[PDB]
Amino acid sequence: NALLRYLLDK
Amino acid sequence: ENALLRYLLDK
Amino acid sequence: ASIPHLILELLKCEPDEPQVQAKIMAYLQQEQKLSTFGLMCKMADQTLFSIVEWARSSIFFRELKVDDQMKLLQNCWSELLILDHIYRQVVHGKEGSIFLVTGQQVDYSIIASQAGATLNNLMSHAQELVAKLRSLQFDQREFVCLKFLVLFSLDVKNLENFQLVEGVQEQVNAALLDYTMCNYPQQTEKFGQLLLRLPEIRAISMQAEEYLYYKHLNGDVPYNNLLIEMLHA
Ligand SMILES: CCCCCC/C=C\CCCCCCCC(=O)O[C@H](COC(=O)CCCCCCCCCCCCCCC)COP(=O)([O-])OC[C@H](O)COP(=O)([O-])OC[C@@H](O)CO
Repeated sequence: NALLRYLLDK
Repeated sequence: ENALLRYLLDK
Repeated sequence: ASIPHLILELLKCEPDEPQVQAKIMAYLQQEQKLSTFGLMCKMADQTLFSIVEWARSSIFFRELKVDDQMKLLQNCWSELLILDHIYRQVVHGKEGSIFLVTGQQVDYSIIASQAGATLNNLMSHAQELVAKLRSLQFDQREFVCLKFLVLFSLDVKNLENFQLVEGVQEQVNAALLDYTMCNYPQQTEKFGQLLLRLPEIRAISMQAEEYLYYKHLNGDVPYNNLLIEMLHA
C-alpha cells in the first residue's frame, strides 16, 4: 500500500 | 536445523 | 587501478545488481493488506536469498560440504546484509536518503519521524559507519575483500575443513594488504581503517538481530522466512 506505491512513483 | 538454508545451498 | 589476481576472481562472483533489484521489486508487487515494516522484512528476506546465491557459486565456498557452508552463513548472514546495505549507501547514497536494494531513494526524513528508539540507535550507528567508509573512498575491490573476510570467519566451530577457511582468510587479507599498498601508497592507514570497520559491522548486525527478534516476538514480522530461520539459531 503506502510505502510500495511511494517507491514505484519515483 | 535449517531446512530452507540447506535447500538453497543444494538446488 | 591494479588489482591482485585473487581480487579479480572475487570480483567475478558479484551478481548483476539490476536483475536482483527488479526481481525483488516484482516479488513485492505480487505480495500486494501489508504493513510498512512487514514489506521491508520481505525485502530483506529476498536480499538474503540473493546473498546465499552469491556465496554458493563463490570460489572457495563452492568447495565446502553443505554443512560447512551452513555453519559459515549462520554466523555471518546479518553482517553480509549490513555490509551489502552500507556499500549501497557509499556508491548510490546521497544527502539524507537511504538507497534501497530495489533501487529507490527513501528520504531519511521519512524514517526519522516514524522510527522508535531501538531502530533510531541502529539507523544512526549505521550512518556513522557509512560516513566513515565514505571518507575512506571505499571501493568495490575493498568491499569484496571485506565480504570474504566476514564469510570465511575464524570464530566458527565444528568445521570439517577449518584448513580451507583459515587459508582464504590468509590469502584475502594478504590480497587486500597488497591492493592498498599499490593503489593507495601514500595512504598507509587505509588497510587498517578497512579492517577496524569489521568489529563495527559485527556489532551493528548483532544489534539488528536483537531488534528483528524483538519485532518478531511483538508479532510484526509476517509468517516466517529465511530471515527468521537464520534468526532461530
Ligand atoms: C541499517 C541497519 C538497521 C536496520 C536493521 C533491520 C533488520 C532486519 C530487517 C528488517 C528491515 C526493517 C526496516 C526498517 C524498519 C521499519 O520498517 O520502520 C518502520 C517505520 O517506518 C519507516 O521507517 C519506513 C521507511 C523504511 C526505511 C528502510 C531503511 C532500512 C533499509 C533496509 C536495511 C537492510 C539491512 C538489514 C540488515 C538486517 C517501523 O519502525 P519501528 O516502529 O519498528 O521502530 C523500532 C522501535 O525502536 C522498536 O521499539 P522500541 O525500541 O521503541 O520499544 C522499546 C522502548 O519502550 C524502549 O526503547
